[PDB]
Amino acid sequence: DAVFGDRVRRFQEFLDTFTSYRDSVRSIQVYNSNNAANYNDDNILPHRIIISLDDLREFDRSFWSGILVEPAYFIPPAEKALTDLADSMDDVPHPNASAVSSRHPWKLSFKGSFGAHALSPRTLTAQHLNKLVSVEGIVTKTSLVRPKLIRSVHYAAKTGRFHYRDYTDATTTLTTRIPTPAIYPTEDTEGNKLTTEYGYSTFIDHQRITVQEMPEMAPAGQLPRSIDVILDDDLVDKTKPGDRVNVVGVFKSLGAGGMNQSNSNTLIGFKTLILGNTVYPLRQMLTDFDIRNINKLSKKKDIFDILSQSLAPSIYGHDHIKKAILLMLMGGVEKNLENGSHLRGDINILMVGDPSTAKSQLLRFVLNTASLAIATTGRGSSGVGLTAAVTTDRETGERRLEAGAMVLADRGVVCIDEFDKMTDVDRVAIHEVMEQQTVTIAKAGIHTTLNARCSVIAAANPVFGQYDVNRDPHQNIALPDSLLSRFDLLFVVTDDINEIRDRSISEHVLRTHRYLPPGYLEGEPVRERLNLSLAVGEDPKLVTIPFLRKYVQYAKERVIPQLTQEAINVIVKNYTDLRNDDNTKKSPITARTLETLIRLATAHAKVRLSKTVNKVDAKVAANLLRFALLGED
Amino acid sequence: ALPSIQLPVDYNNLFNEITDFLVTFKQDTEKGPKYMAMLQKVANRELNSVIIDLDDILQYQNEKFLQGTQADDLVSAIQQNANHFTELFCRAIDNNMPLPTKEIDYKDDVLDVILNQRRLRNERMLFPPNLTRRYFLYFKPLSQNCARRYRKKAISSKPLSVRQIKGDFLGQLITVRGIITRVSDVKPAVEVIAYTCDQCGYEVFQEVNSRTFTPLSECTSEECSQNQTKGQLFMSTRASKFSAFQECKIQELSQQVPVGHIPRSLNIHVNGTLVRSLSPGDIVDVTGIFLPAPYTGFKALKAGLLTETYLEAQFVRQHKSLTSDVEERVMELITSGDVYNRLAKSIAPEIYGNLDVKKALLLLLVGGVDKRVGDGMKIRGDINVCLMGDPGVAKSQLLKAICKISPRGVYTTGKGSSGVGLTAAVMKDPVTDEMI
Ligand SMILES: Nc1ncnc2c1ncn2[C@@H]1O[C@H](COP(=O)(O)OP(=O)(O)OP(=O)(O)O)[C@@H](O)[C@H]1O
Ligand SMILES: Nc1ncnc2c1ncn2[C@@H]1O[C@H](COP(=O)(O)OP(=O)(O)OP(=O)(O)O)[C@@H](O)[C@H]1O
Ligand SMILES: [Mg+2]
Ligand SMILES: [Mg+2]
Ligand SMILES: [Zn+2]
Repeated sequence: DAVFGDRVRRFQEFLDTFTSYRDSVRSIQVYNSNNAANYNDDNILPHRIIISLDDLREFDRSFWSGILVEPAYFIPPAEKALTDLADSMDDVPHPNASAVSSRHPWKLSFKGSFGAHALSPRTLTAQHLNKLVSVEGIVTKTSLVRPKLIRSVHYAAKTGRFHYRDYTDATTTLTTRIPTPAIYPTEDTEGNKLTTEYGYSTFIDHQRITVQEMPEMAPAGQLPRSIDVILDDDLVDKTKPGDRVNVVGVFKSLGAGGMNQSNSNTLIGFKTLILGNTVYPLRQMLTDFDIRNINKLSKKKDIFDILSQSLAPSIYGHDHIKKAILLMLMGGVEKNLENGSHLRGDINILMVGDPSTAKSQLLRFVLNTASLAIATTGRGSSGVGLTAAVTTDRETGERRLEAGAMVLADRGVVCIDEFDKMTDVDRVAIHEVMEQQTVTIAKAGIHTTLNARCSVIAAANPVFGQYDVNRDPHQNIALPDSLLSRFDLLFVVTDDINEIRDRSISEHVLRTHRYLPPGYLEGEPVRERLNLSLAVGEDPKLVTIPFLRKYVQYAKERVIPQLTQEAINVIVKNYTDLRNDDNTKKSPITARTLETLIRLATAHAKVRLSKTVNKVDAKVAANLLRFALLGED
Repeated sequence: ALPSIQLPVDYNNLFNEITDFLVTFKQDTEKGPKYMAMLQKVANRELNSVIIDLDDILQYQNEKFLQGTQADDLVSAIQQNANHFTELFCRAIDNNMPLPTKEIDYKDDVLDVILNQRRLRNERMLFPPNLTRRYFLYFKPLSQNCARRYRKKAISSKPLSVRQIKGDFLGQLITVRGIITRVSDVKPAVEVIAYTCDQCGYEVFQEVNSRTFTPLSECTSEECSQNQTKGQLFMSTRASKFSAFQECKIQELSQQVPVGHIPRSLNIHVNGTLVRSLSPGDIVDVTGIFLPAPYTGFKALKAGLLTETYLEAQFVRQHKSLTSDVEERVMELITSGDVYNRLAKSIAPEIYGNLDVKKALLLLLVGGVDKRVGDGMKIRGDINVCLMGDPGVAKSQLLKAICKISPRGVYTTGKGSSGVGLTAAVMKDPVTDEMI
């Protein structure tokens, strides 16, 4: 009534006080308008802006406090004012055939500092209901996208006029209203037959996601907790399972909560939900300074050595394995070939070695430094847990598929630990993914082929406790030959007792164990708790890790080298020399070694930020594979 | 009650323009109207389907623009809403149906006998028109070539995917590209139901416009108005009109799925002569109307305002013998010479070597004599070829390649799936839960 109009006036004043929002409205409007005029087209921007809570805090403390504390009485007044401003801006007429019926009202999004309203799915209780909150977590489950009716239009014969009926739901609006039965009117007020006219009605896409707490922040002895978020309109399909997200929305109650005709019970409570306003991913955009630095650092001669050594500075030695990991990070170029085939561009590495040889501390580093990485353990995994699982969608009722570890890491890496301890029934599935890079599901009436293009790095142990040099290589490794053929580089690492090596490595380890984080006193235990302050503002030389991430991203997305003849000449001579020799290698040499040389050469070419494969790339690939197969170093 | 809104579209002028377009339209390139020719063809019990082209409608609009008189952009009205224009066009066809010009040929048509028997008793001593109809009306999507010829852009024929189908496209005419995975059998769906009434008046007709209905079972004729309890209605199948119905599922192609996601699926309903146009395993481009399903019955309450959806199909565009031509192809290949070596060599030209293996695969491709000896003896002509050898010798390209040559072939692999010996007699098919 009066309060609604007063708040509309307040927000209207706020809008012309700061001119940025008015300019963004015009930019979106002109973009959408002149896009439709391009008949010879080469797509549509949604009606949603992002305002900062901070600026509103200086403008009007009362309105900011109302939005943060009582959103359900201050957001709808703001949306009407934004719609009015947007309607005022659009001077050009749009006599469209059916856009007159559906207005697509403008909505709002928020950013800035939330103070005490930044929480997690665990610290959210009944004290935060009907409040604007932001929750950080990991997406686990998503529902199928369905259309929902918002307004129905009917045509009346013998009169020629139209009649519309509006529908509302608890999840649709922020205010509780009288419910609607969602049944189309059939009789006019005068009794004339009504015909439903699809194409003038309004439907909106609806989705439900589940956000779980980060497992690293959970208390001792407790399992992580999860919450449900509802997305609508233009927020649909902006998240996938496994993603790390931050969702800003209104925490809301729903239902009757067992205080009704049903029997009295202590086990019945209310249901809680979040109507998300905004979603933020917790792709690093690069400026011209960063790109210029990358191009300047590319021209240095010893760039490969620096890049490889920058990996895991807390590991002493293992230079060649660290080079192989870097070559994994910058994968090869995939070739699509006739007969529906593709040559894989991924590099797969296996490490077999003695106990306590820093095999498992490199997989953990790859988990952190890479863009996408999935961790797996041999004994705690199953075949149905790696490829896909048949489940049900509670909200709609169909039967669907849920992704597994391999398919969730498409265009990523999978790090498997204790690979030899995996059961045989489990080990067949990974075989297919390593060969075809596709999963075939033919269960419960769901016949589908799923794409899985991932790089595999694995660590295992020999049959006995330690590697034996007096026995043949195949006796030492329990893995079958078919599985072993699918790895590009097999590294056998051994711990040998030598006084100088021990003196150096012990010094390095003792130096590492004496590190104090900044801002901590001696003897002060590390407080890895953050004190519930999740965030302050809601949205020889070595190189730093973020710079390496930028370098890897830029190389993967900007250069695609092509093979040359003079590199092929080196590759063929290396292959012919390696094949025809009496040296006893730890792995047999076959016709698939040539493809490994090609892939390593392509990766080294990408490292140099060049569009051609040179002779030096072939030499580096040859040296790496000679070290891997022979140990001639 | 129900508020009222003003919309630009008026159906009276649209109906006038449809009537004008049916009569006036001529193919500019038989002479005369294009569609009154095929209507006369229909009237002779020969054509079972009527297909309208929106390119032709644009041609009529362009003719009117040449005259300069205003039009109602019928092509845009069809695209924005198409469930009502089907009935409008059906009425327009019914109004201007030509007379049977030749070969009336009434032989044993049960509906014809019923209708003819009605005339004598009705005249000596108003039914739903759809009962007398036989033709089926389908629309044809726009063409980019004609569009680019007259600009105006195009939306109905753009090859969208299952995933790009949002809720804003409901009630429009669109096209979807995908692969057909499942197709069901053809079953009859009722359109007009006729009830016979204990020699009370005569049979009554009701139309059905949903997937679910209720029987009448009460005779309301003037002679049946007498008060005595007399009995309910019984359905008569012969005087009722049925239709062929089929449902299929289309799935998104692997190329169009983004990384980390699972492909979606869409449902297609086809009625009429268009039935059986799609088979499993075909990559097609299907045009139709995208409509909301009612989702009623059980589990409707939990959804509340959530609906299913489906596509009423109207057009199909599949992307991809003894004759003198093949009689001459074999002669040409004979004159080519070196048939043995060339046939063996061209098999998988990527792989270099193993030429004797390629000779043997040719002999496996052809089959030996299968002679049925008397007294029960039989001799096999099929070929059993096993290829052993060390790993990494091109073992498993050679095989796959041979599968391409012969259409009747299956590539079966290890214990990942059980298909070699899966001659099972139990099949828990979800559709009906009976063994196959
Ligand atoms: N070269 C090294 N530099 C630094 N630390 C090392 C090195 N080698 C081993 N370590 C230390 O040894 C410990 C165990 O290493 P890690 O868990 O990686 O071994 P592993 O090869 O996975 O062993 P396992 O065979 O028992 O599974 C860690 O504390 C790690 O820091
Ligand atoms: N004669 C040949 N001509 C061309 N390529 C060959 C030849 N022999 C082997 N190859 C190579 O071998 C590969 C094809 O066979 P592949 O090693 O993939 O499977 P396979 O022989 O069935 O072995 P596995 O036991 O590993 O499955 C390709 O890399 C191909 O280039
Ligand atoms: Mg370990
Ligand atoms: Mg093989
Ligand atoms: Zn009767």
